[PDB]
Amino acid sequence: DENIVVGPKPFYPIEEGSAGTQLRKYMERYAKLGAIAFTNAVTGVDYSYAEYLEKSCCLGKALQNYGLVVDGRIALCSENCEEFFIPVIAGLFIGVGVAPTNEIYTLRELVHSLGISKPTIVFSSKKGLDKVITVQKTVTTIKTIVILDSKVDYRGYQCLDTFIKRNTPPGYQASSFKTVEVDRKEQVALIMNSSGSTGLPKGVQLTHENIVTRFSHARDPIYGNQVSPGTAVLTVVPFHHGFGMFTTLGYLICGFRVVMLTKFDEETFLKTLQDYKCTNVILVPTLFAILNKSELLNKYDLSNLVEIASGGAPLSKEVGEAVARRFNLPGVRQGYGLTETTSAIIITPEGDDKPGASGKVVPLFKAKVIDLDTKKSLGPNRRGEVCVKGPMLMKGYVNNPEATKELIDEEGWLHTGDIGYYDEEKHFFIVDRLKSLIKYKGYQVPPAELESVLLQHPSIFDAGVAGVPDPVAGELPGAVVVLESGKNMTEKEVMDYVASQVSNAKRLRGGVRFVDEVPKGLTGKIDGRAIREILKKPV
Ligand SMILES: Nc1ncnc2c1ncn2[C@@H]1O[C@H](COS(=O)(=O)NC(=O)c2csc(-c3nc4ccc(O)cc4s3)n2)[C@@H](O)[C@H]1O
Ligand SMILES: [Cl-]
Ligand SMILES: [Cl-]
Repeated sequence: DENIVVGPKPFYPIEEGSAGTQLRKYMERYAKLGAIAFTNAVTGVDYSYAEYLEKSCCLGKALQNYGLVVDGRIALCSENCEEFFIPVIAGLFIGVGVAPTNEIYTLRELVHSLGISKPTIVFSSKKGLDKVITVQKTVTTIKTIVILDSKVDYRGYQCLDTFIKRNTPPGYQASSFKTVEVDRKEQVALIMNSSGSTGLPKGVQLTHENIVTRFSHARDPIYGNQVSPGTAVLTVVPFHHGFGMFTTLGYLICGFRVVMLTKFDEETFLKTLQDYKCTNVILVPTLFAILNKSELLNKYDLSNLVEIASGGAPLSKEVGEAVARRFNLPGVRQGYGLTETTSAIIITPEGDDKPGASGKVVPLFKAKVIDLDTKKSLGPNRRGEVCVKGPMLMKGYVNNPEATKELIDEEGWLHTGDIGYYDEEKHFFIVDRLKSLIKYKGYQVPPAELESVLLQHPSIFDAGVAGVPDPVAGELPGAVVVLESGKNMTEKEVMDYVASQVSNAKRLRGGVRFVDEVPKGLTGKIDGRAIREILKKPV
């Protein structure tokens, strides 16, 4: 079938050994070099590769001495912090599955998530502690809570350093520690949760084979970023999420300095770029609003920045192109993936640009676009559902065979739930989620296309679009808008503006509501249910 798009061979073949063995190999190289692995942009704290590797090895041994066996389970519950990956790496080193979660989860989300992954130990931030203690009242199999981001015991709980000290031989040498080999294709490495689900979180099981495949992409000269001392990546992406997890682990394989930024004001962003001589940025497109508006760019030395990359949510072509222009870059690089595909499976290839494109199929993957009704494959420039297949496909959801069957079909193709198309040169364009399409009469209007128009308005800081129920037409497109500081637009002004830029079908017949924050999930996808609720309330 000539409609199937097949990714090329990777420059670097997948290496032997577990994901833990590969991380240990590379981290030890950069440790001996003397390089910095993690930096907190706001506090300036650094962890060298040597320190990060040593603590990860020591924690691995500590978890074994505690009594965890291969295929056991631990979890994190933490906002981004520079210590986040110590339990992740330790788990990978010893064959103990790791379930990352974020402090920002609601209690309903967290109790469900940890109830599925069933961690023996939870590594909690100070901020997340109360939620973890609450969850433990329901998920009574959580034996121990360890404080991740404290150098001292806290509220009666051992901190990470204490847990390590109490569970290792005095004078234990990390250099003696051995990574544990596993059955790579079968052994669960991570249990992940997607953002923006309409239901409660499912546990996505990712294997070592999934992760070592990612490691080839991450360092690829075309589909990743190359090893080069002094590379510093400013990252704003949630670490617990696949987007933050697999970019960050990839950057460690690459030897980069991971410059973790948790404050998103323009001044801190730009100061961070300058002060740490950042070469790369990785973000969710929500951050572009600040960059296109900033009047401060030439106050900072931004000469080191050579790449801005976006993922997780639709990026307006025009917004991205304006930001690339401001930073004098050729374009914004992009990746597209799902938690269930480990990482990005469509990435903009270096040297193979196309305006508006999401990118091309990554090495070792295949992709097709199917007709929404017949499920048959489509040629170029035909919209339908993107389907993918390749060695980063998850093992399956935890204890949910029905959901697995719905996602990955009888021919092994993962149905992404996204609308897209590919052009004659095989560049893929991801439009929006199928579930988000607004059924106005016989049209299927993608909110992202209307959101793009709204974001392009200089008085509109943010926007989200969803469908208002309508007896005659089914659904009407409506918008929730956040105005820029000091600016006003009426509902009519917004509607008339949009009407001047779009087809008749795409008019905001469902109206406009003004809010302080557009409801979105943790990686920037619009919360359609929440938007519909706002639009339903009378002004
Ligand atoms: N680039 C994109 N454009 C438009 N939509 C995008 C998108 N990426 C994710 N999405 C949306 O998120 C949904 C998946 O949500 S999710 O489960 O929470 N998972 C994700 O969003 C997810 C998991 S891994 C990942 C990426 N890894 C990367 C590595 C490098 C890079 O430069 C960019 C990326 S994005 N994203 C998709 O189905 C799609 O709707
Ligand atoms: Cl989201
Ligand atoms: Cl979310």
